[PDB]
Amino acid sequence: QTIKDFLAVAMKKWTAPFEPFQLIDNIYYVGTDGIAVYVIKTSQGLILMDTAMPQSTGMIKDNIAKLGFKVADIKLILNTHAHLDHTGGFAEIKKETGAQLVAGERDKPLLEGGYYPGDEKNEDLAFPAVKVDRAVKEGDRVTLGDTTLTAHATPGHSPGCTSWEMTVKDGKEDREVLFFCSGTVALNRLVGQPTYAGIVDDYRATFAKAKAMKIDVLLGPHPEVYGMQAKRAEMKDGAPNPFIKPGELVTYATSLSEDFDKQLAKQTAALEKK
Ligand SMILES: [O-]
Ligand SMILES: [Zn+2]
Ligand SMILES: [Zn+2]
Ligand SMILES: [Zn+2]
Repeated sequence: QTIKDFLAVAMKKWTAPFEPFQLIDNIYYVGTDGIAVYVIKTSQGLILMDTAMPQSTGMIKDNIAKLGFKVADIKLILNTHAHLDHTGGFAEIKKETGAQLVAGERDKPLLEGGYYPGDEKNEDLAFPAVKVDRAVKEGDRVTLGDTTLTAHATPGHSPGCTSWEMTVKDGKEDREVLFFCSGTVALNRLVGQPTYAGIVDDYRATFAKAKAMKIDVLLGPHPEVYGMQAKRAEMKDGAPNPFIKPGELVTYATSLSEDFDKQLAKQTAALEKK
């Protein structure tokens, strides 16, 4: 991977439009064609799950409005993980709304510094710094009105990467949703000068944890995590919700683990003196 390529994709594909929609029950998609952002409607206001690139905050706000939700009604902002493609609008929306920001405790320094871990001088991976109001750990519960999410610590992609679980209805029945935080290697260094200490063990633990979770609906911070666009095209009133696929996290985590092994081998070979 190259950082140039990460930036090129972030500026073409990840800033492109996608029409917002009700995904399941009180969870709404308001992201772009390449970065997933969600509104969760509660009885006491809105929870915003992530933002997008720093230059895309206006478009996220416009997507929220296309559903009839008010940006002013956002009470809580939750983060999956603290990289600029998910945190770019946090400072802006927090200031405009007075919302509180909730994030995994080990990502707090990243959020509060606005920098990429292990590459802290790289201005093109920086974002507007934002204060964390509540730092969460495994099992912590976050409630707004009628709605509660549970934090799961799923580190690797970032040290504080937090996957968020909540219950929704599909007709009369409960379904369990996971906003999975990301388990890609992406720009991280695994060996040599690792991006952070213990990164390899964190990824390992996260893949295993993901395969053991009982989850009906897999979501994530990029639509490619769960094949959003193909599912969206299959939505029809009266037909089963295509976002319900309870085996998907096991399949996806298996794919992530296999790619992880490839990247670890590649980076290990690249360390050899030549
Ligand atoms: O990311
Ligand atoms: Zn990331
Ligand atoms: Zn990302
Ligand atoms: Zn857990």
